[PDB]
Amino acid sequence: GMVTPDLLFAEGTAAYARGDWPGVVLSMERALRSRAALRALRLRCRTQCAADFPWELDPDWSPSPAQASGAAALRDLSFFGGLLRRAACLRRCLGPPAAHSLSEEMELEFRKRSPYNYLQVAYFKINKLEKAVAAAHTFFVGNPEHMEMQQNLDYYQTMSGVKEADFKDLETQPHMQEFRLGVRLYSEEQPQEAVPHLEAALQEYFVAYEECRALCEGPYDYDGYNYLEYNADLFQAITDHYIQVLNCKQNCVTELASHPSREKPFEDFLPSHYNYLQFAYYNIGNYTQAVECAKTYLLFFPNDEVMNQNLAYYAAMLGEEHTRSIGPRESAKEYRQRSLLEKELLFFAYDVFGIPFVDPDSWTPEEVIPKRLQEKQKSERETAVRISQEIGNLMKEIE
Amino acid sequence: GMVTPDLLFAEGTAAYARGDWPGVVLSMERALRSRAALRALRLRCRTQCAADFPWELDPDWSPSPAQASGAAALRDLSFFGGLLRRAACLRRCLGPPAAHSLSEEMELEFRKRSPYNYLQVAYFKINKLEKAVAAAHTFFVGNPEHMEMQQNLDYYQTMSGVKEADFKDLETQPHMQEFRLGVRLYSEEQPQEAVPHLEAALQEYFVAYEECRALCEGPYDYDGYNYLEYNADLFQAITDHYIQVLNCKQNCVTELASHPSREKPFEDFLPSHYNYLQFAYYNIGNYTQAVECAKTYLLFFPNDEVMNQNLAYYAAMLGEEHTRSIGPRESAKEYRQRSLLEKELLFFAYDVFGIPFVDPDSWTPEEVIPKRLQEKQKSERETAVRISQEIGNLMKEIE
Amino acid sequence: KGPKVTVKVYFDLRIGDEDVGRVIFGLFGKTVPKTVDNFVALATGEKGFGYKNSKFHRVIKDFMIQGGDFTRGDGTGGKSIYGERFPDENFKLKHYGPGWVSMANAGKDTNGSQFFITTVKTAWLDGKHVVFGKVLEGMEVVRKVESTKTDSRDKPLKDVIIADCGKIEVEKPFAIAKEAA
Amino acid sequence: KKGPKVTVKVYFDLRIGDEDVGRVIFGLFGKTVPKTVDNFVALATGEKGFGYKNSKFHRVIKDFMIQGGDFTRGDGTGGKSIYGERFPDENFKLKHYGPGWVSMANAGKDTNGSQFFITTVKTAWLDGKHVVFGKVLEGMEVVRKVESTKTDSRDKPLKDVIIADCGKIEVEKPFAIAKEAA
Amino acid sequence: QYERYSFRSFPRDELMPLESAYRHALDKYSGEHWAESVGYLEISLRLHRLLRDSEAFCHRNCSAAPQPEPAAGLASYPELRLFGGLLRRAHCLKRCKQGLPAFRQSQPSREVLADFQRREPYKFLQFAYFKANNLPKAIAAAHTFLLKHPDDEMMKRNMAYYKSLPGAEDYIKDLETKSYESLFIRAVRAYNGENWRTSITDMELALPDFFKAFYECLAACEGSREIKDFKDFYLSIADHYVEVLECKIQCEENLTPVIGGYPVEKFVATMYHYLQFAYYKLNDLKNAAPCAVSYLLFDQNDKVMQQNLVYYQYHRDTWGLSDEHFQPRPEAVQFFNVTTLQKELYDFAKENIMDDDEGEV
Amino acid sequence: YERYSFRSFPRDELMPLESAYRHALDKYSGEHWAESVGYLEISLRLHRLLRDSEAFCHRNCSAAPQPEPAAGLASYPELRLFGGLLRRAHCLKRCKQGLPAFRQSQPSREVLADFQRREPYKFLQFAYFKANNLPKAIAAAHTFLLKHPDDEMMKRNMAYYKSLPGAEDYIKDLETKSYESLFIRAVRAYNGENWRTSITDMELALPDFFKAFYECLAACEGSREIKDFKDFYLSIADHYVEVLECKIQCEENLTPVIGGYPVEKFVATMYHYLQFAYYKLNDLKNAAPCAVSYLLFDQNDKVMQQNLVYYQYHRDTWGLSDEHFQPRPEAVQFFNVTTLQKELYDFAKENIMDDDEGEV
Ligand SMILES: *[C@@H]1O[C@H](CO)[C@@H](O)[C@H](O)[C@H]1NC(C)=O
Ligand SMILES: *[C@@H]1O[C@H](CO)[C@@H](O)[C@H](O)[C@H]1NC(C)=O
Ligand SMILES: *[C@@H]1O[C@H](CO)[C@@H](O)[C@H](O)[C@H]1NC(C)=O
Ligand SMILES: *[C@@H]1O[C@H](CO)[C@@H](O)[C@H](O)[C@H]1NC(C)=O
Ligand SMILES: *[C@@H]1O[C@H](CO)[C@@H](O)[C@H](O)[C@H]1NC(C)=O
Ligand SMILES: *[C@@H]1O[C@H](CO)[C@@H](O)[C@H](O)[C@H]1NC(C)=O
Repeated sequence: GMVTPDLLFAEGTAAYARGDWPGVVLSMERALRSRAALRALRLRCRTQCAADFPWELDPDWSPSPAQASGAAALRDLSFFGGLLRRAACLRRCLGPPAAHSLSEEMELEFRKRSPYNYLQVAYFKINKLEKAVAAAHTFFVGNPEHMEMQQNLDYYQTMSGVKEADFKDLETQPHMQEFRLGVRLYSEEQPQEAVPHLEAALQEYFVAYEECRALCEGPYDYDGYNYLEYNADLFQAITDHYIQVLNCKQNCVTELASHPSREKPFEDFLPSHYNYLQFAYYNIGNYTQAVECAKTYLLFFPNDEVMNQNLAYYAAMLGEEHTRSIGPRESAKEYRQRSLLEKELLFFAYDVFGIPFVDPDSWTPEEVIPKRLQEKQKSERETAVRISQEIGNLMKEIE
Repeated sequence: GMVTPDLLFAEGTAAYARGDWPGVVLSMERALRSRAALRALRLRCRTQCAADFPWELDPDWSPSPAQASGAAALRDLSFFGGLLRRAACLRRCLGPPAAHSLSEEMELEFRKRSPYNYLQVAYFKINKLEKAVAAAHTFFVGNPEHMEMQQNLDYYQTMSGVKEADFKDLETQPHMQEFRLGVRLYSEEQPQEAVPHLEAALQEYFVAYEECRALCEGPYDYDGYNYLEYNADLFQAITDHYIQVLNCKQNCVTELASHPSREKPFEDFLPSHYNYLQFAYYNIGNYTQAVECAKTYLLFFPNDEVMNQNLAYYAAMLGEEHTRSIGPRESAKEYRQRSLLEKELLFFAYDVFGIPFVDPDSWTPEEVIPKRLQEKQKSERETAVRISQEIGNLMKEIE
Repeated sequence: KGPKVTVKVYFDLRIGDEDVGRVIFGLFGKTVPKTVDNFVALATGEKGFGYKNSKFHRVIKDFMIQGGDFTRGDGTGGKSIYGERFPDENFKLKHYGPGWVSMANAGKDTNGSQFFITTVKTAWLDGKHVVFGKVLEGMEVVRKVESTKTDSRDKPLKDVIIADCGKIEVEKPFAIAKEAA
Repeated sequence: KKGPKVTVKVYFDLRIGDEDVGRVIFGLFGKTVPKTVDNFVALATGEKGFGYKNSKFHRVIKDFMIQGGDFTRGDGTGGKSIYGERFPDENFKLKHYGPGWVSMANAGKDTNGSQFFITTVKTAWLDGKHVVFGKVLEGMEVVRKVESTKTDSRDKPLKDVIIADCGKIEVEKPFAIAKEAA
Repeated sequence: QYERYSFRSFPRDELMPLESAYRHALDKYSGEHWAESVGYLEISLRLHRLLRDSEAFCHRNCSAAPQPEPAAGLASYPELRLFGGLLRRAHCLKRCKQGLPAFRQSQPSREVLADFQRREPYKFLQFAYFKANNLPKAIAAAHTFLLKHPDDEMMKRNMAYYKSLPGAEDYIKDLETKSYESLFIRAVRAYNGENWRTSITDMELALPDFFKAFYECLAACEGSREIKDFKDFYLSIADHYVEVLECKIQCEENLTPVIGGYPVEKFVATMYHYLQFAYYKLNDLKNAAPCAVSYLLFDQNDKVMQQNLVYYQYHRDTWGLSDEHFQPRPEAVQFFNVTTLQKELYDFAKENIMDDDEGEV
Repeated sequence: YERYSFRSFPRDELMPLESAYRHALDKYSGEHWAESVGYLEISLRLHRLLRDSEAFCHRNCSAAPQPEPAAGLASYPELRLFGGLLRRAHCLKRCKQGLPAFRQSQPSREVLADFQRREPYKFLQFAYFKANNLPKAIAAAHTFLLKHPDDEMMKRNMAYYKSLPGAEDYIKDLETKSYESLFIRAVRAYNGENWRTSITDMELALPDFFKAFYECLAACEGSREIKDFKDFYLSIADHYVEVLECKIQCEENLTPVIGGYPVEKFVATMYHYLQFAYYKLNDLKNAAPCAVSYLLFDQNDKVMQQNLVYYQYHRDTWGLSDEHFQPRPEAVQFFNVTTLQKELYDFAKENIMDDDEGEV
């Protein structure tokens, strides 16, 4: 959609280091537009290509009971013909491949919101205080351990003309802003206004999950200079790359649940949404929604005594037939099933080939784990706790 | 026991390569602790054992003029019995002998402060930025030609959580920091706070010299495979090893008088202490200590005109009785006498055995050098001045 | 078969005085993007900083003639126009003897703005250094400069200067055989 | 009537081509040479993260010696010790007496790595240059089998000889062994 | 060199890494010690053929093996079923490659295999044989080398020298031969002699062997490459297959027998034609018709055989011949499907997925 | 050999020992009896000359009167001691430079070990047997058998030589020491009751034995092969411990061999003989020093103490004023030297020496 963002950022830095404020503000704005245009292009192209040439599986095809030589060749030819159709479509409609890749340090500087720093400085200089407080507050939200930003915000707020409604973020995803705002509105006993924000949080969470599933079909990564002697076959390279892609798709559920203001990712993200929804609908007066949401929570954790007590209370006060006729949400069912299948496949690959994997969720049952790596997992947990205690002892000795 | 430092440093660099930050920080902290623990153990055991069994000779033993045979056997037996007692005490107290040795690459790298580099990186990555900036400053003072470390330090200073009173060194001995700080404060004309730092520098220097003369008794160093054909006697191997030990003791006055930042070791270390202390004492209001330090400096150098004029001036303002009552320090007396005796012994050994010795000080009177060495040095001076005048004549011919 | 060239970048070298000549380069514009555009933009002098008045520090005999570091002549610097570094794209080509340029890196994805050049067929440098060009004329100039007397640091005693470094346009991509120079 | 003391043992299990050829049991002198013994045991056990397992004997000279232990490269130039790249030689209190004695191999002064010997004839001329640190107590017929394998000009064996297994054994009470051959 | 060879039972005293034995043989050659070099070169050839047989065998317990089918809760997600099946096949490969004698030693690199498949070792062999007075095997090895490389110059002069000397004049034989080549040779030779039953027997014995060799040569070509570009997922699991498709396409012209310095064109069509004529000469039209229909399937445009089927259709109702007796045999149909599908897939792949960055001049 | 002396060595004979041994062995391989025997004689002369020169150097360096020390060093003992040691080492180097025998190539220590075990004596006796030089062959065999008396073929040769009459005229040692001959003469004089002659032999056997013992004791400080690289004090302690091991054996080697079994306590037994002779001559005034010397050397004798009880019953009859009960200084000095050597070695063995070599 535009020239590479890194070139624009480098030009902006070079212009800013000599006092050309219009140049730096223009360059930073252009880069911040180009990155989003590129990401939207990749997402749309990948989704369209996946949905235009679908996986035409043929379970009706029983290859041969008598012959065994050519049937495998026919199956392989058909499958790879479908694959070649998809690859041709993708290559044609993605466009140039130079703009779609950039250095890692550039991604680092684009995750610390440095262009917002340059923009706030230049916009204060230009006397555009609204677009200065916007950038300054966005950077401060990006890094909460900069009290220099705090005194800069105080210096800006001392000047008149600053509006409270202009304290915007413009960087974080909506599914997190709405969730934090909803929990803040709920904490002070406002159940009437609490529900819409959380409902939007679920909707935007499902949309964001769908958008982030289709964005780590990326280049394979190697162990540094180990790709000179990479000597794997066709059906081994395919499975290696697909295993790493599944690792991406299963580790993109701990990135949707991390805010830079919080040093740790949220624990039990999504079942917590349902818990807050059931509590809110309890407080409001809508009780069918309360029982539905309590049940949809129980499906994730069927061994919770306190929520079972709450569900028993809701059913006892309400009618038994209504409670029995009401069941879990559908999208939660589909999400759970697909994640369970991916986890099963990844655990089997770990058991056989030897590729590491760390579970990013807690609702995972015990039936999917092979009875061979739990020993290793508690062993590594033991080493971690021992290292923590030993570091504490070293700190005590230093004093 | 106390594990070796090379093993810990190798483990730390391996864990840094793999990518476990707690492992590397813990390993290098342990290495830097254990190295100093081993050094302290060596120093304490060596000094205590050598000071528990003294060398005092038998007052009752007398030369035997009549029987000229047995007296030699008895003398050797007594002296070597004392030596055996000392060696037994050393062997029992020291412990395992393997830990106190490590290769040349490891010593060379521990001299350049690499564990501080790895520690500052790991401490930045574990979010303990105070110790990160401390280690960064330690490395930066350790190596003056590292601009990337300067950029890191500037970023840390601009980064929040970092102050200006937390800058420590953790590696340089006090006898150097105190002297540099005293000379810096005296440079900005604060004589009121320029005497105490120099007093502390003097006392810590004498402590450090006494402590680090006792770490010179080390294994004899054979060049290459020359120990296969080494066929020395007893009373010649003893003298060879002791002459090398005396040489390594005398080359310890040119290791305390140099700093990692400075390219060349300081000139006249200790007379400079006394000179600066004299100037500060004169400026403050002390006259007794001024004249005492001037007299003590005169003891080392007998031809310095400026200090002679200063002494005459202070004798003029004070009384002759005050000047004549106060004498030089005892420490200078002992230090000078001991160093002169060691120099005389080493010059005799060079004159006879032909083991080279270059003088590490300029206050040695010319009478200690023997006649042969004096003649050789005079010939060297004559040929040097001939070369200098030849160079001058050649440059004149060029013009 | 052979790869295609798109643009020609011409250097004009001089050994202190009495210049040696002009060394033309043909740059593989379609095989390797993201490294040709950087080189042309650096050469022609559009971003301010450029190759004009560079210094070929390492002039190792029958190994290479590195250079291009315009910030300082020590030989451990240089900044591109894509920030400071940028990654390797693809080593679709290999070093086939004298005249095959490359990019000099200090590790993995550490491309800067420094040259390479070959004078003998090197085989142990295939798969580490991206190739993006192949000299076309004036190889005798390279053969002449690679003979200058150096100290035991490979830095020539007589300084070499790129007096001009422009850009020459070609109206048609023509392939070149992959033998040498 | 005098001999050094064995404190710990280290045992190998070898494949020559496609056939298992048995076991070699080293006795290691921990009292006399503790540093080299600790390094060799920590490499044999392999708990540090690397070891002798699946390495190969990359030199076999008939009626002279058999040498192996390089696991990094495999051709005779690599090998990193537990104590960094290289460490100095400790002491030469023991000599080479004949068949069976195991010592360390270095490429210069104080450059011990991770490449060992097993001598096969009396080796007087290598006395005072290499640090002897063990003897092959049981299983010498396996070394006799390994030595006579066909080799090319470089003396790397034509087939492959592999240290398929390598572990350690504890001795609860150090016991002294003689100073003879075998 | 190929007499004492048996894949299922290989002598354990001749199992060494291929590159080591080959380098030993070459070094012995350069030192002018013939007999040992002859022995070790023969050993290297035997070991290369053993490795190829092991690969072609282990690559066929995975494809032609039944697999389970999960429930509907997994049958509704094809993107998981396909790659789960591929994971199971990769595991079967990695498990069946462990247990074979030829794979537990040290594997060779790619350049050595390139030289071996280039039929270069035979060069040395011929010279070595002439330095042990083994002239028949010397000319056999020289001719085997020239059979694959008929554009040589020095080898043509050497073959002229060998042919000039008497004694070695009927020993011109290949040493890289298969079963179907000699079987087809016997079949044609006997057919020229008007001996019928032996001809049909030879053809019905030749057909399965050629098809087995063809399918093994197809399924042994799924090999590795050298990484030279970093691209996406769908653009990197669909660019390895293009090279694999080139390898699979260049796999029918290597299996055609060569006779009298001229390769046989349309091998399968010709073999079916010989079968059809041999059937017809015996007045046994029961199985003659399917062979004719198969030949029409392979060669659509013909004149004599079209007249033959016209004549068959005119009297279709007097021999008691049914319509289902006129279908082509299934193996021929499978062969036709595979060849046509591969050709059209390459025609589709050399239009979009290949990059346009290389020229001829 | 009386065919040379310390100050009578010729000029051509100053040639390296290793070359002489090698050429002698070559000639012995060539059956050239005269050349090999003569060159072996030259080699033995060279070996004895080397021993004499080393002993004289190491007994003139140590016996050097101590020069007057400086005053300022009286407060630093370590520097004083090691300065004296440096002076001694330089004097040793000068004196060794002053002697001719050390100006040639130094043979390896294994050749010295072979010479100490008298390996050339077997070759000498075999050459003499091949040359029918029977008396010299018997002399060489008698010389060699003092170290390996269990040799079977040597026993056969000795029996065959003793078969011929007069073989006892050829039994003797080529390296017989003077004090041994003087002691034999003393024993013969005592046997013949010639008391007046025996005292001269005893008074000539004391100083010569003392000189020989001190020479062999003080010439033991030699080289050592470097096995471990250790600290300063520990390495010197190990050096001197090995030197002690070599030192404490002198009183055992120097013991005379009479009748095939060494006579225990040479000095003490000869002192007892002297006391008996003095009692036979009624010279108890000079016998009392011998008695106290014997007690000092051998206190474990009850007969001796009752003899002194009988002496002290009426000691005033003869007129002794206790001056005769003071032991002779040489006996006291010898006792102190031996006692210090043994006690020092015991302490070093218990505490210093490493325990990493086991039994069996
Ligand atoms: C509960 O809310 C749903 C929609 O949110 C609505 O359809 C339903 O009528 C509500 N129930 C009550 C009792 O208000
Ligand atoms: C000189 O300085 C010393 C500091 O130790 C102080 O005690 C003394 O009083 C000073 N002199 C005078 C005259 O006060
Ligand atoms: C390979 O195929 C044979 C043929 O029946 C079979 O017995 C064997 O089990 C197969 N191996 C594997 C690993 O499936
Ligand atoms: C193979 O080709 C034939 C053409 O006769 C046609 O039936 C179909 O395309 C393929 N048949 C099978 C069974 O795959
Ligand atoms: C020892 O050397 C000195 C110096 O010559 C001198 O006493 C004498 O010559 C030698 N001998 C003795 C017994 O002193
Ligand atoms: C000699 O020995 C006696 C008795 O053993 C002892 O009293 C004396 O101290 C020793 N030393 C001297 C120099 O007499």
